[PDB]
Amino acid sequence: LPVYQGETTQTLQDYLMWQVELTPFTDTDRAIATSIVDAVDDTGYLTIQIEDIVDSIGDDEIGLEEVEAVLKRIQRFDPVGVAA
Amino acid sequence: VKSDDVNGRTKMYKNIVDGNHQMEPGMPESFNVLLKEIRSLGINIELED
Amino acid sequence: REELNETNSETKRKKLTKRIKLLEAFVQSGNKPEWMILTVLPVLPPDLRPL
Repeated sequence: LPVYQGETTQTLQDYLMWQVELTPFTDTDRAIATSIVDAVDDTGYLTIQIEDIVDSIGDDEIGLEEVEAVLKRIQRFDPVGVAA
Repeated sequence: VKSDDVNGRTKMYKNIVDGNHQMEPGMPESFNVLLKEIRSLGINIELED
Repeated sequence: REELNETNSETKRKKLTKRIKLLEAFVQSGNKPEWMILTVLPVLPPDLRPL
Protein backbone atom coordinates (compact mmCIF):
# COMPACT_ATOMS: atom_id res chain seq x y z
CA LEU A 1 0.00 0.00 0.00
CA PRO A 2 2.67 2.50 -1.00
CA VAL A 3 0.65 3.71 -4.02
CA TYR A 4 -2.30 2.61 -6.25
CA GLN A 5 -2.65 1.75 -10.00
CA GLY A 6 -5.18 0.70 -12.71
CA GLU A 7 -5.14 -1.56 -15.80
CA THR A 8 -1.51 -2.37 -16.82
CA THR A 9 -0.06 -3.85 -20.06
CA GLN A 10 -3.09 -1.94 -20.85
CA THR A 11 -1.22 0.58 -18.59
CA LEU A 12 -2.87 3.54 -20.45
CA GLN A 13 -0.56 6.39 -21.58
CA ASP A 14 1.90 4.97 -19.07
CA TYR A 15 1.65 1.69 -20.99
CA LEU A 16 2.87 3.57 -24.06
CA MET A 17 5.60 5.13 -21.91
CA TRP A 18 6.57 1.63 -20.75
CA GLN A 19 6.53 0.13 -24.24
CA VAL A 20 8.86 3.00 -25.08
CA GLU A 21 10.84 1.92 -22.02
CA LEU A 22 10.36 -1.64 -23.34
CA THR A 23 12.42 -0.93 -26.50
CA PRO A 24 16.11 -0.07 -27.09
CA PHE A 25 16.61 3.69 -27.36
CA THR A 26 19.08 6.31 -26.20
CA ASP A 27 18.48 8.92 -23.50
CA THR A 28 17.28 11.52 -26.02
CA ASP A 29 15.04 9.05 -27.89
CA ARG A 30 13.46 7.93 -24.62
CA ALA A 31 13.06 11.55 -23.49
CA ILE A 32 11.35 12.52 -26.75
CA ALA A 33 9.11 9.44 -26.65
CA THR A 34 8.18 10.42 -23.09
CA SER A 35 7.46 13.98 -24.24
CA ILE A 36 5.18 12.55 -26.94
CA VAL A 37 3.45 10.16 -24.51
CA ASP A 38 2.98 12.55 -21.56
CA ALA A 39 1.72 15.16 -24.03
CA VAL A 40 -1.24 12.96 -25.02
CA ASP A 41 -4.78 14.05 -24.18
CA ASP A 42 -7.80 11.99 -23.13
CA THR A 43 -8.56 11.35 -26.82
CA GLY A 44 -5.31 9.41 -27.32
CA TYR A 45 -3.64 11.85 -29.70
CA LEU A 46 -0.40 13.64 -28.90
CA THR A 47 -1.77 16.49 -26.79
CA ILE A 48 1.25 18.76 -27.27
CA GLN A 49 2.98 18.76 -30.64
CA ILE A 50 6.73 18.54 -31.21
CA GLU A 51 6.97 22.35 -31.30
CA ASP A 52 5.49 22.74 -27.80
CA ILE A 53 7.93 20.16 -26.41
CA VAL A 54 10.88 21.86 -28.12
CA ASP A 55 9.81 25.25 -26.75
CA SER A 56 9.35 23.92 -23.21
CA ILE A 57 12.70 22.12 -23.33
CA GLY A 58 14.46 24.98 -25.07
CA ASP A 59 17.10 22.44 -26.13
CA ASP A 60 18.79 22.80 -29.51
CA GLU A 61 20.05 19.22 -29.29
CA ILE A 62 16.46 17.98 -29.38
CA GLY A 63 15.44 18.80 -32.93
CA LEU A 64 12.35 18.48 -35.08
CA GLU A 65 13.88 15.58 -37.02
CA GLU A 66 14.97 13.75 -33.86
CA VAL A 67 11.63 14.36 -32.14
CA GLU A 68 9.72 13.20 -35.22
CA ALA A 69 11.85 10.05 -35.46
CA VAL A 70 11.33 9.23 -31.78
CA LEU A 71 7.57 9.77 -32.14
CA LYS A 72 7.38 7.66 -35.31
CA ARG A 73 9.19 4.88 -33.47
CA ILE A 74 6.39 5.40 -30.93
CA GLN A 75 3.66 5.90 -33.55
CA ARG A 76 2.15 2.39 -33.17
CA PHE A 77 3.48 0.26 -30.30
CA ASP A 78 0.74 -0.07 -27.67
CA PRO A 79 -1.70 0.34 -29.19
CA VAL A 80 -1.57 1.40 -32.85
CA GLY A 81 -2.01 5.13 -33.34
CA VAL A 82 -0.89 6.62 -30.04
CA ALA A 83 0.17 10.23 -29.64
CA ALA A 84 -1.71 10.62 -32.89
CA VAL B 1 13.46 -10.91 -9.89
CA LYS B 2 10.94 -13.15 -8.16
CA SER B 3 8.24 -10.86 -6.80
CA ASP B 4 6.49 -7.55 -7.35
CA ASP B 5 8.46 -4.38 -8.13
CA VAL B 6 7.94 -4.22 -11.89
CA ASN B 7 10.42 -1.33 -12.00
CA GLY B 8 13.37 -3.49 -13.02
CA ARG B 9 10.99 -5.77 -14.86
CA THR B 10 11.58 -3.65 -17.95
CA LYS B 11 15.34 -3.98 -17.49
CA MET B 12 15.05 -7.74 -17.04
CA TYR B 13 12.89 -8.10 -20.14
CA LYS B 14 15.26 -5.93 -22.19
CA ASN B 15 18.32 -7.84 -20.98
CA ILE B 16 16.70 -11.22 -21.66
CA VAL B 17 15.52 -10.14 -25.12
CA ASP B 18 19.04 -8.93 -25.80
CA GLY B 19 20.14 -12.18 -24.21
CA ASN B 20 22.11 -9.99 -21.80
CA HIS B 21 20.91 -12.07 -18.81
CA GLN B 22 22.19 -9.39 -16.46
CA MET B 23 20.95 -7.62 -13.33
CA GLU B 24 22.12 -4.74 -11.08
CA PRO B 25 22.41 -5.21 -7.27
CA GLY B 26 21.04 -1.68 -6.63
CA MET B 27 19.23 -1.61 -3.25
CA PRO B 28 16.38 -3.65 -1.79
CA GLU B 29 14.34 -1.24 -3.93
CA SER B 30 11.97 -1.42 -0.94
CA PHE B 31 14.84 -0.69 1.55
CA ASN B 32 15.68 2.24 -0.71
CA VAL B 33 12.01 2.98 0.02
CA LEU B 34 12.74 2.29 3.72
CA LEU B 35 15.38 4.99 3.39
CA LYS B 36 12.59 7.11 1.93
CA GLU B 37 11.43 6.16 5.47
CA ILE B 38 14.46 6.51 7.78
CA ARG B 39 12.19 8.46 10.16
CA SER B 40 11.75 10.46 6.96
CA LEU B 41 15.55 10.00 6.39
CA GLY B 42 15.94 10.98 10.08
CA ILE B 43 18.31 7.99 10.31
CA ASN B 44 20.75 8.23 7.36
CA ILE B 45 24.12 7.62 9.12
CA GLU B 46 24.24 5.29 6.08
CA LEU B 47 28.02 5.34 5.35
CA GLU B 48 27.62 3.85 1.82
CA ASP B 49 31.13 2.67 0.77
CA ARG C 1 32.35 6.42 37.48
CA GLU C 2 33.20 7.72 40.95
CA GLU C 3 29.99 6.29 42.43
CA LEU C 4 30.59 2.87 40.89
CA ASN C 5 34.22 2.90 42.02
CA GLU C 6 33.34 3.90 45.60
CA THR C 7 29.75 2.75 46.16
CA ASN C 8 30.00 -1.00 45.55
CA SER C 9 27.26 -3.42 46.60
CA GLU C 10 24.89 -6.01 45.19
CA THR C 11 22.55 -3.22 44.04
CA LYS C 12 25.19 -0.48 43.81
CA ARG C 13 27.03 -2.45 41.11
CA LYS C 14 23.82 -2.37 39.04
CA LYS C 15 21.55 0.42 37.72
CA LEU C 16 24.45 2.88 37.57
CA THR C 17 27.22 1.42 35.41
CA LYS C 18 24.44 1.00 32.87
CA ARG C 19 23.90 4.75 33.11
CA ILE C 20 27.67 5.28 32.85
CA LYS C 21 27.92 3.15 29.71
CA LEU C 22 24.91 4.87 28.15
CA LEU C 23 26.52 8.25 28.79
CA GLU C 24 29.85 7.05 27.39
CA ALA C 25 28.13 5.82 24.24
CA PHE C 26 26.13 9.02 23.79
CA VAL C 27 29.42 10.87 24.10
CA GLN C 28 30.81 8.56 21.44
CA SER C 29 27.64 9.32 19.47
CA GLY C 30 27.95 13.10 19.82
CA ASN C 31 24.49 14.04 18.54
CA LYS C 32 22.36 16.58 20.36
CA PRO C 33 20.17 14.58 22.77
CA GLU C 34 17.39 17.13 22.20
CA TRP C 35 16.64 14.96 19.14
CA MET C 36 14.35 12.86 21.38
CA ILE C 37 11.68 15.52 20.92
CA LEU C 38 12.59 16.83 17.50
CA THR C 39 11.84 19.89 15.38
CA VAL C 40 10.79 18.34 12.03
CA LEU C 41 8.64 15.36 10.99
CA PRO C 42 8.54 13.12 7.89
CA VAL C 43 5.50 13.30 5.66
CA LEU C 44 4.47 10.43 3.47
CA PRO C 45 5.19 10.56 -0.22
CA PRO C 46 1.96 10.30 -2.18
CA ASP C 47 3.56 7.13 -3.51
CA LEU C 48 3.94 6.15 0.14
CA ARG C 49 0.29 6.59 1.24
CA PRO C 50 -2.27 4.46 -0.68
CA LEU C 51 -6.01 4.57 -1.37
